[PDB]
Amino acid sequence: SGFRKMAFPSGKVEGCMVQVTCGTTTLNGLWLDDVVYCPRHVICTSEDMLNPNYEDLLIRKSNHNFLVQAGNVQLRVIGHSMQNCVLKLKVDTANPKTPKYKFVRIQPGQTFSVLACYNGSPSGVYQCAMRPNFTIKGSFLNGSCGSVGFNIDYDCVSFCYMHNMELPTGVHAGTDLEGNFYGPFVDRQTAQAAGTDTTITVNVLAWLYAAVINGDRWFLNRFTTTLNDFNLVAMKYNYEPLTQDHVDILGPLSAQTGIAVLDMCASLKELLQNGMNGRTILGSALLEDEFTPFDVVRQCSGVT
Amino acid sequence: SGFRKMAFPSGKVEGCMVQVTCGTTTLNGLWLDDVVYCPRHVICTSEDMLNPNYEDLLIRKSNHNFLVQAGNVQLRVIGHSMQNCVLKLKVDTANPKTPKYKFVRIQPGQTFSVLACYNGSPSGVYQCAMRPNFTIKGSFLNGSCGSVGFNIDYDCVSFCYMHNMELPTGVHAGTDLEGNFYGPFVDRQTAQAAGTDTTITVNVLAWLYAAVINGDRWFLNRFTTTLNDFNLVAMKYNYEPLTQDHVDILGPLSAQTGIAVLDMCASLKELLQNGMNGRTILGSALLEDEFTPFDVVRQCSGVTF
Repeated sequence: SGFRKMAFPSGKVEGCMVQVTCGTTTLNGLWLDDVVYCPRHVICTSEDMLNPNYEDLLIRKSNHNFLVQAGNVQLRVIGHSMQNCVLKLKVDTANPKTPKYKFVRIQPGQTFSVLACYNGSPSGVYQCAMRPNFTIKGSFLNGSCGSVGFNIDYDCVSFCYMHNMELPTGVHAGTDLEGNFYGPFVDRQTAQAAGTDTTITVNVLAWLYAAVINGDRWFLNRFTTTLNDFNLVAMKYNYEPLTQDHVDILGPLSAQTGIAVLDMCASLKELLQNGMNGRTILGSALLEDEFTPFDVVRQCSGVT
Repeated sequence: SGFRKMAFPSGKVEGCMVQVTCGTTTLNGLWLDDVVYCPRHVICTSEDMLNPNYEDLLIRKSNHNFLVQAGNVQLRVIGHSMQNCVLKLKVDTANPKTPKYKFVRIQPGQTFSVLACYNGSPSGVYQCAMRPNFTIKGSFLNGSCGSVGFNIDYDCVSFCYMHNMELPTGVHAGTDLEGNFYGPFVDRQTAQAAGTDTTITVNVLAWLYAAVINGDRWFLNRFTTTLNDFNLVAMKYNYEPLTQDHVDILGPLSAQTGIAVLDMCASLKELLQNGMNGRTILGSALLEDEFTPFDVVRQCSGVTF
């Protein structure tokens, strides 16, 4: 028993991380088959970043201007193409450590593991949620750009995130592996509004189920509610509205614990209206929204 | 910027995890050079665990009673020895994925990464603190026994923990890789007192420094305090007493932020006396004690490997 914010084992991703250098600028790349993926702002100086014309900047560059190092091995770049906000560097060698992999665009509310890297070398691994406003609250210092987010389904790595920038607010924005930003962000150093963020309601309910399973039951009340009644309270506290799709996803946790989803909603409603009175749930003094229903099921059934 | 509870990259450890089976019982083993390490209670049935004589139980077993599988490959066991609460199974093949490694006994308050495994297959990775009472608050289901805790210093994996048992209270106890339990625990299914836990004061101060560095500064006061004055408040709130050794370890974070350790102590004192008034520090509504001063420095300076 017990419940922890758990990342996927990072081994399969560690073997794909490389260093990409273009003039002064060094960041991280993802080496899969004979292609290296990295943020296109590798081609920018600190001045360029204020208002870059990426097409014009990339034209000034040739294959030999891209230094790609896999640990101590230097890769030979035989091609370069821009796809949205990512650069695809064709190299002469297939990565022998290429795992079975997919590129996926994740939905807001979904979670993934980040392997934070500097100069193509792994620093650490942690589990993130994509916020409803398409930002992440990561740990990303200078040089962390090109660090990737992923899920693992047995043998298959689903790459969903490549770190691109820190907004002035200190929150993080990135792209899928086709180089399309999550949210309304562009790769230039301007002030950019992230939307109003909201709490991921289905994740909070999943974590309350995790709590009951591990024997934290104090918050279970004598009340029930309707989807409509609950959603009026959700709106007031900046929680995502709960849909029948969400109720359906919580079904297995409902079945295990014998607490109907709407009964757990009534518990959450009372927590929102009355706060927690300085009590804790699974060692947290606030409501946690970075566990999906699938995350709770994985951990509470020991999937490998 | 930003601050997260970060585990070490688990790649070097993943390649060392194997499945060990002895009759009915299956758990995880650590394959380094030509030796597999696992908890000795692999040789026990659920009945044996109530009051096991490990010497007598191990004598009933030979090399061929130990099934060791590395993914899909089966290893040949040519030797078995009991060292404290761990079994060392000598195998005919050196692990070609053996990293540079050390066995270290960690101190209470120190942190490490756990690779939670089932049937010799990695499930997930997370950062733990060894509690002052030598327990850990992990996530460990049936079959997680033999899962290991580690730190990485560039190329070298320091194995410090092997998961052994869940206490009736749902907290976790384990051994070093020489099989010596952390704390007063034994490998039998009895009621065992963990004894009073305390908050790791030096870790809370380190995390307050992490907070200042990342721009959370609301808790900073101009009140100050003495080691003696602070430790009277520490005792009242079940915090470890702060020593000069602890002040010295926080020195670099003090130097970076320009906040003297005793000033940060006065901020912590008011947080303890007055609570946080429903505010958050680095997205937490309570005081976090599972980051060491070295953890904060590593993350706030981007150390790799």
